Amino acid sequence: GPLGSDYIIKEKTVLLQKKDSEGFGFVLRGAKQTPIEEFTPTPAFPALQYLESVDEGGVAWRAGLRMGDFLIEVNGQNVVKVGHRQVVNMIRQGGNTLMVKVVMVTRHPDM
Amino acid sequence: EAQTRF
Repeated sequence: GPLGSDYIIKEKTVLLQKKDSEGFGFVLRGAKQTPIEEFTPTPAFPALQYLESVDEGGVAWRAGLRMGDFLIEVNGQNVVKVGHRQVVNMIRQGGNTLMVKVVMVTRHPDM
Repeated sequence: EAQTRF
């Protein structure tokens, strides 16, 4: 809008249940965070980790996750401000089960 | 940034 950016914000929480001999079918990308300054989420940059890619037809894809989704929670733990290695460890904790909350942000262009 | 496939 004339006074600032407008965004569509869509939250998605999914329960992923994979087989032993497959992956969940996504690549997580994000920061490893600085103790010096707290991360402040914004609509454009809502979390430190996001889905760099999602395998079409894979487990995550079939549940509704998409490339570009930002990761908010893993198995009931908030990860908005959490570094990459800890989030990886949290995801691996559940084995073949992973429940995540992500958010998809789309900036509605004015022109 | 790091990345990890799942």
